[PDB]
Amino acid sequence: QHCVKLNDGHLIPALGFGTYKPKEVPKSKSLEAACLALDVGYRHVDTAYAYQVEEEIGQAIQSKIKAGVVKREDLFVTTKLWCTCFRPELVKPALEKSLKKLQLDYVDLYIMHYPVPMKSGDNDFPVNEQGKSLLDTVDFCDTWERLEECKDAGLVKSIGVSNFNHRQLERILNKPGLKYKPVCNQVECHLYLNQRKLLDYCESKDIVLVAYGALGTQRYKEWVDQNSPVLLNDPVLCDVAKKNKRSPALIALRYLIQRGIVPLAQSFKENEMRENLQVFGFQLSPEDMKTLDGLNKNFRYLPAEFLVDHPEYPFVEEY
Ligand SMILES: NC(=O)c1ccc[n+]([C@@H]2O[C@H](COP(=O)([O-])OP(=O)(O)OC[C@H]3O[C@@H](n4cnc5c(N)ncnc54)[C@H](O)[C@@H]3O)[C@@H](O)[C@H]2O)c1
Repeated sequence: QHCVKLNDGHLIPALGFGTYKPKEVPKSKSLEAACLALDVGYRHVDTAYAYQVEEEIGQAIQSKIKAGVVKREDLFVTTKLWCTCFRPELVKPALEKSLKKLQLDYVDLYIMHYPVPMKSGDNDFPVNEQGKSLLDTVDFCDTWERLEECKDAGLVKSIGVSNFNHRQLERILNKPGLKYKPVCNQVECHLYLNQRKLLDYCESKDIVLVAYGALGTQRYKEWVDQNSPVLLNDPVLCDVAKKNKRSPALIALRYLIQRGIVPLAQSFKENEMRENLQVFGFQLSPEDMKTLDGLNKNFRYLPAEFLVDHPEYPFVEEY
């Protein structure tokens, strides 16, 4: 398996399958796609409490284990603690809920989805009558301490974070009494937001950057501005793709791979799922990597504007 070593010694497959379910996409479609992904050969599956599909991911995994397609030990399952569950007393029960949905005894990786907490409750996106998000005040170091307890309980193999900036990572890392460092920071990262400064920081601290939106996202309009540029139609990308005899998607993934990043790739289409697994079969030259570095625009498809009115909103800082 093409894997990257985490700072706790665990191995993460270097390409993961994404499972965000758009608002209009039925759960049955998420289930089918996850089943197919396992047949196609994906081993790393990335999901989240807030995606509403852990049950479907759990069904896909157990049905494919029962059929002999895969064994649990062959899979790397990530899920994410949602903002409404950051209060320390809610963390382990939220993980236990997710494990039940997933039909798993443990997950391979459990991460804080953002550094910003939200009002606790069943609603994942609590708002007032004006539609303003109801946020909360909870030190992410206090949430982190409970993730450490989850790991010590054997409910999760590795723990990490998502959508943290370098100051926020520093706060965890420099906290007196810290037990375990985050193994990863999962962030938006792609040719238009190449994260070079955050990447260099993470490398210096032995933290792996896991890239979502690696292909420019599925462009689900609940979260992604419809006027955003279409990464896979970029002219420089398409020229590099033609020169290398690979698809634009494969170039965009390989770019990240060669920088030590673990990209996620989502598709519902079988041949796209199949093609993305080809990313370990070719290499990009230093000249083409230089060309691809030139595409950075500091452009975020997923700015999480619903979290903006909070001092831990992560994306104001330079990196
Ligand atoms: N941690 C976070 O805050 C966070 C937030 C959002 C999503 N995610 C995760 O990131 C995953 C990836 O993000 P995403 O789902 O938005 O999409 P993505 O960037 O992987 O984009 C998927 C799009 O790429 C296209 N595509 C895929 N393979 C292709 C191929 N070989 N050729 C041509 N086109 C191809 C498809 O059209 C698809 O709609 C999610 O599914 C989810 O698991 C994480």
